[PDB]
Amino acid sequence: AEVQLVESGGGLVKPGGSLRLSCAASGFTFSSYNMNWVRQAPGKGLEWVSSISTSSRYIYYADSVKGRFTISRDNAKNSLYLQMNSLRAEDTAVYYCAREEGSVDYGMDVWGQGTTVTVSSSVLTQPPSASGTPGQRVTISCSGSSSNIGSNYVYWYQQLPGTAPKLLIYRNNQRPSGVPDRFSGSKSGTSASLAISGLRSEDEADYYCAAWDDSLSGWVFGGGTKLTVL
Amino acid sequence: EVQLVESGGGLVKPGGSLRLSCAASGFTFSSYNMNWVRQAPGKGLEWVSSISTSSRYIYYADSVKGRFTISRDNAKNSLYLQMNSLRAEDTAVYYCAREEGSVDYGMDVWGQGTTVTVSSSVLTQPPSASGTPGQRVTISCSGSSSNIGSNYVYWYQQLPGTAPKLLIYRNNQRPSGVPDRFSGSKSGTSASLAISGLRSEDEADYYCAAWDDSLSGWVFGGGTKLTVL
Amino acid sequence: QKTRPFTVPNIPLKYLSNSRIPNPIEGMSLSPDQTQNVQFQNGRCTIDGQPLGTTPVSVSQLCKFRGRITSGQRVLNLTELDGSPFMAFAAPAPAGFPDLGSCDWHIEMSKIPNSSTQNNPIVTNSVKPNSQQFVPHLSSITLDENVSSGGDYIGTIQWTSPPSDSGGANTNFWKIPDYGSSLAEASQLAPAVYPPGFNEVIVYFMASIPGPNQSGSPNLVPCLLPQEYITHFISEQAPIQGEAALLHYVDPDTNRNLGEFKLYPGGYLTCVPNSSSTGPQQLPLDGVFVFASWVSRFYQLKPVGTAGP
Amino acid sequence: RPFTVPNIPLKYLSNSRIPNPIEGMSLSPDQTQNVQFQNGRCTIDGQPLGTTPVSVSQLCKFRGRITSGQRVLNLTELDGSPFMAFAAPAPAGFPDLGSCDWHIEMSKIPNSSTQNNPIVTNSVKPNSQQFVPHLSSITLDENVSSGGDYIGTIQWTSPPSDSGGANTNFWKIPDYGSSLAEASQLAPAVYPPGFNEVIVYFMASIPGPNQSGSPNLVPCLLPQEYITHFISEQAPIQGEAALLHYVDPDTNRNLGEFKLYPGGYLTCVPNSSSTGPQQLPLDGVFVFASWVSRFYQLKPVGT
Repeated sequence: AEVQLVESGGGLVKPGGSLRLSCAASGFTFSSYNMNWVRQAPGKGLEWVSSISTSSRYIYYADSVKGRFTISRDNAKNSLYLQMNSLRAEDTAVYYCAREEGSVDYGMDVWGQGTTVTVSSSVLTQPPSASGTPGQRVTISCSGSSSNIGSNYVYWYQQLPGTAPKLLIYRNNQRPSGVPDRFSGSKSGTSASLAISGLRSEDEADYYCAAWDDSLSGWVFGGGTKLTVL
Repeated sequence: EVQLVESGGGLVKPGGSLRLSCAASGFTFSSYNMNWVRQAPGKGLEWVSSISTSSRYIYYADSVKGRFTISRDNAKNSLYLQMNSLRAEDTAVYYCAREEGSVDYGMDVWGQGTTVTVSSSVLTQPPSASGTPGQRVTISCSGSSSNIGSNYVYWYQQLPGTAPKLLIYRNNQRPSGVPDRFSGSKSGTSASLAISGLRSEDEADYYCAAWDDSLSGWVFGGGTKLTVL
Repeated sequence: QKTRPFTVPNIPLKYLSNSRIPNPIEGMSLSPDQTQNVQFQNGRCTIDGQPLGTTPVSVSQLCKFRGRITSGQRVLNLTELDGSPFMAFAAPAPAGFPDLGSCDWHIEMSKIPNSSTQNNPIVTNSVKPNSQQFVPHLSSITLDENVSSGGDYIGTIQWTSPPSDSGGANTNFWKIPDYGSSLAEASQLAPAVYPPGFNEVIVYFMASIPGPNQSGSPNLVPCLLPQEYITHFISEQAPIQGEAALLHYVDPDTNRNLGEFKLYPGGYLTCVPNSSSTGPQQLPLDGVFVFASWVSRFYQLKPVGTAGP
Repeated sequence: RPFTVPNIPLKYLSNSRIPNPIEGMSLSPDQTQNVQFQNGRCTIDGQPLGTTPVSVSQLCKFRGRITSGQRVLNLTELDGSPFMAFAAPAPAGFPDLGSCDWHIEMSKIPNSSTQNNPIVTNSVKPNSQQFVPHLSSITLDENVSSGGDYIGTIQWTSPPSDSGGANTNFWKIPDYGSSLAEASQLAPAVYPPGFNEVIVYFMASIPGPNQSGSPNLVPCLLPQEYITHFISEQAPIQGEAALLHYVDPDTNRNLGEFKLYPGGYLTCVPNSSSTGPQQLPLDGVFVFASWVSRFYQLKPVGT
């Protein structure tokens, strides 16, 4: 049981055309976990797409995708599907499938490699960059409104160069197993901030804060902070 | 002695106001629902309005909604109707009447009335009937789904000039003191009063009456003048 | 006008409580004399949510009492079921206080809260509600025996027997005890309920309490509304929109209408029996009462029943 | 069709495992601890689970036939219908008070007597082997003189026999009994859901001793009158949780935030480790606020 998500079906698609991505799971009983699709325009930030519960009872869509994409799962074939219709340049991204896991307040704890979709022939506010020196401490801040951070919990993902993101923080200030206590999260009002102490050069990564948004009834993300270590 | 006495009506003119009173004695005023029924000279009975014992339930006739408001003070043992913005159509004898539970809240007791003068029907009955003494005469009463079709038919007997008396409640029951010559019946949206063994003293104006669910009020026949030859 | 539409809980009658004892409803009955009146002080709620008499909100508070008693003595000084004081002219009796007339109450009660580690906490005793010291409206009743240990007792009527010192009268659950006072508006009893007229009779919901009676037959307590109905109205507080609420008794398997009933604002249910030997007592118990429309006190109901082969 | 919660203050509502008034709220002693009650279980869209009955009048009751001079109670339904073991740990309303002895009172139905006391006392040990409600019978502690159709209740509880001196513990349920391929089909366990949230229990008192000499308190996940509402209303679920306010009915000041989950349980976030809903008044009312997320963050309850 190697716990694994693998996406496929990407490629070059014409504008106005359709495409159906798959996401094959192995190493964990698929039917017990909510699944998401998160996309990423190359070199831009994380955009949550769609969200589907264990028995497909709770299905959510991003507004930029409402009416055009369709999430489904076949629990028999350990599969998550994203049917994409009426495609356009805006949809060009790497598409990640990710698994919610309860022990970390259903944060996305296991991601796939992604599949690129090329169509051819933001709400949470973060500092765009931030820098520190080895040993020093830096605070990536992150500001929302009353319908996301004001109502819901803040999560922090970190992403090394050209790799899938990694759950850093859940429940505003808790860490998954394996996340060192240099990282600490905090939330007050419609704002949250991530604090990294004893900074090391491996911490060089983009850092994203996420929160549910009852206004949109879907997830919302920060623009991403590029932490640079010198 | 049980008695209602009405006052305060007389020779007003249009746009004006008039407060009628009605005085109860011989029974507990507070224990009784009360109505106003008016009667234009030579015309038929029109139910005006009705107030429940503790004033919780109040109903008006469609033609006085906006202008009349009923009220009671059970301490001073009186019923009131303050009539406002009166027109000529409001010219009648205004009777106050009491509903009696033992006859399904038929109006068992009426006062003598008070005349309001001003200058400057849904249930259908025969206008008249006649019978030779000892005959049987029947009077028909016909209405619609929202009255006779859903609710009990009552019958009032009004003697020459007199205030009315309840003849039949609950389609066919007879109050204490009504001969068995008078029987009543109802069928679908229609009803009929039957007087057998006709007597000269039976000469009167007969009315049928039912609650109409649409109007949310009482509704009366046009009245049948029975002539005894 | 206020217009929030009227609803009756959508559960079959089999599954609901009596509102005078906390026991499931076993049937519907007419009163032995279908003209007689009742003055139950439980099961008394207007259909717009205003409880009368001593009617509590919950089955858990029904046919129950609570008071202090000093050890050695027989006088129970009542409070409300939650401990809070019952003032001596606040009502006919504390909320949920039993209202079963014409019977001895044989009660069971325990000290509350629990303080014990061994032994049986239950004390049995009895009341004679027709006795002179039965003054719940003055906040005290007198038990038949002494209570060895004094404290805060809460208890219930455990079984009933025909009423002693009554000339050999039988158990009669159609009557209520003598209690209450005219000396204050609040201490006055919820009023008698009479058949409205119109050939209509009052429909009662029957349940069983243990107890010997003079005929060796079911010991059945009548009430006017299932308690869950009463609790529903207290929550809903639907506006009364006519002098009578038309109800159909529905077979939910087919949503067939088994007959018309009028539900009056005062909190009681009537129908017109087909005949002197038929009536709602023949209906199935697994049916559901459904609001149909507001009507008149003059609405003429289709009769309920039949009897042949 | 719009989801609603009965507009009544908690002080006037009944426990849903014993038919007694609610005396307060509290947390389980281990706040991460799971429970698996068979009574007081109902989805908020109105499906009852386990042995849960509609009305308090059938809560914590049993009914069956027993032969004269014998100890074995053959269970029926409280109305005398036979008990079919179909998805059901026991008949409707049968007690789920595990880990204690049940000292019971019962009587014959219908009454046929013209004198004497009809009440019979007896006892049950639910940890005993012949305690097999799921297989339609439990064995009483004393013989019963007069056979017949008995309906009865738990009169008081005491610490459980043959447990090596264990205490009463109303967080547990009994063993309903099973045989080969005849397993009882229980209402599943309830879990704290994460997000700092602990389950709120509603406590009522039943008579009987315990080794600490303290009140005898039975927890439950909802008031019975909430369950009966749901069974009647069957309002569709429209969110991952229903957010509710515990509102002071006199002042409109709302006294705490709660998430009511589809599965029929309610949670809060406790303020400090000592505090929680224990300190809330009992005369507040629960009012549906809005549909919310798994991820809604509750303002914590306590001082």
